[PDB]
Amino acid sequence: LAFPKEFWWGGATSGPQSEGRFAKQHRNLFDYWYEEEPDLFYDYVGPDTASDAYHQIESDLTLLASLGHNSYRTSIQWTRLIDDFEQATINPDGLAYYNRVIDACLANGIRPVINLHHFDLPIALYQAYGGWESKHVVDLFVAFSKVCFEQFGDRVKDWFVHNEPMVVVEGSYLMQFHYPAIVDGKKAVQVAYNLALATAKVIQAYRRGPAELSDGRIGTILNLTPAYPASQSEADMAAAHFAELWNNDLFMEAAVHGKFPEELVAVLKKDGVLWQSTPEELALIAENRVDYLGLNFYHPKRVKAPDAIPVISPSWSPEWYYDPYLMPGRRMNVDKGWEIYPEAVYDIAIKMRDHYDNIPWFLSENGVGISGEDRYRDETGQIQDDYRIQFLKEHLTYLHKGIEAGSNCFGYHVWTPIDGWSWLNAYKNRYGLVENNIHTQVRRPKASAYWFKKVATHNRL
Repeated sequence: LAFPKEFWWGGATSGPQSEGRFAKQHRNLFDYWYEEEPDLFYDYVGPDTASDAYHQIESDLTLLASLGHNSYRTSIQWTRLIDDFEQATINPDGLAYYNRVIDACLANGIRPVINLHHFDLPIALYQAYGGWESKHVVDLFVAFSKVCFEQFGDRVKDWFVHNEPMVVVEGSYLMQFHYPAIVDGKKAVQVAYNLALATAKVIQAYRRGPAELSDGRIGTILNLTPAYPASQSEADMAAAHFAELWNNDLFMEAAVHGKFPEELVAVLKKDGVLWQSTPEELALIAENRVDYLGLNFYHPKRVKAPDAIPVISPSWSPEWYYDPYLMPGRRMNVDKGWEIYPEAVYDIAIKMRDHYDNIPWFLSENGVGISGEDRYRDETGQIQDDYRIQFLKEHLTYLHKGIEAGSNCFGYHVWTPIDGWSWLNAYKNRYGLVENNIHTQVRRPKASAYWFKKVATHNRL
C-alpha cells in the first residue's frame, strides 16, 4: 500500500492547546473560562502551562523530524500576536514566538502548516461586541490575518482560516461546551454566517498581498463525516439529509462553491432564523474560494427521524429535524463514548470526489483518545498503544482506498503529536503519538510514534 509523492505526514495541534499562557498578552475565551470556573476542567488543569510548547517548540520539532514527520500544523493565537485589536498592532514578543515556530519547522525540514483560529476568540472581543456575532469583529479578525500574511507569508505557504467553525457555532451558541455556552439558535445561525464571511474576507485579503507572500495556498478546516440514516425509510432519510445540510454542507458549499445551500436557507427562513446578509457580502463569498481543504474525522455520526416533534421550542436547533441513533453491534471507544467506523473515511473521500469538484484536500485530523495510558507501559516505561496503531492503520487503509479511487487527497495528519490539552477534558484522554507528563513536561514517544515513523519515512503501509 503506497501513497502519492509529496504526501504530508505529521500531526496537528493548536496554539491554545500546546503553548501555555506564558507571556501571552490577552485571554482567549477558554483562558477566561478557566479563570472563572476551573471546576469545569478535568482535574482542574487549565491552559496556563498546557503542553509547554511556548518553551519546547524547537526541541519538539527536532523530535518530530527524527520520527519522520515532514509537516506540522498548529495555530497562531490572536491573543498572543496582537496588542491592540482595533488597529491590529503587533506585540513584539508574540511576533518573535511565532517566528521561532516557523523557522524551527524549516530548520528541521518540516513544512509549516498554519491555522488562524482554533476556538480562541479574545474574551475582550466577546465582551465589547458579542464576538463572532459581530461583523466588526470579523473585520478585526481580517486585520489580524493580514499581519500574519505580512510577517509569515515569506516562509509559510499553507494557510487555514478556521479549525471547524461549526464546532464554534455549536459549542458557543447551541450545546454549551464553549464559552459563553448559551442556547440561542438565532445567534448560532448568524455566527455560522459570519464565520463563513470571515473565511471569504480572509481569503480575499491573503490573495491581495504582493507576489512573494501570496504564492501559497489558503483554505479552511471542515468536517464531512456522513450522517448515516438508521434505515432507508423516508423519514430516517430526510433526517440524515438535514443533518448533513447543517453539519457538513453549510460550510462546505461556502468554501468550495461560493454559495450557501438553498435547501438549508429555505428551512432557516421558514423558521425565522435566517442570517442578515448583504448582496455585497454574498459576492465576496462567491469570489473567494479555497485553494484546498482539511477535513477532520474522529467518529461517524448516525441519525434517525426524531422520536418527538415539539410544538414550541425555547430555542431553534438543527436537532429538531433528527435524533442520534446507536447501531447495535458497532465498535466503540468507551473513554469517549464514540463509535469507531473507519469506512467513513472512504465515504468522505468519495464525497469530495463527486460533490466538491475533487479539489485537493487532506485529512487534517485523525486520532483516538484513551484515558489511562499508564496501564499500557511495558517494563521499559514506554506506552504500548497497540489500540492507537490499529485505529490509525485502519483509517489510513480506507484513506488509501479513497485515493486509489480517484480522490484528490494529498495528506494525513494525526491528532496529535504530543499529548495536548483538550479543553474541558484537559488531559483526561490522551491522543498523542508522544506521551507528555503534565507535571515535568518531559515528552516520551509511544509505540504508535515508531509505527508512524516507519509509515511516514517509506511513504506506505
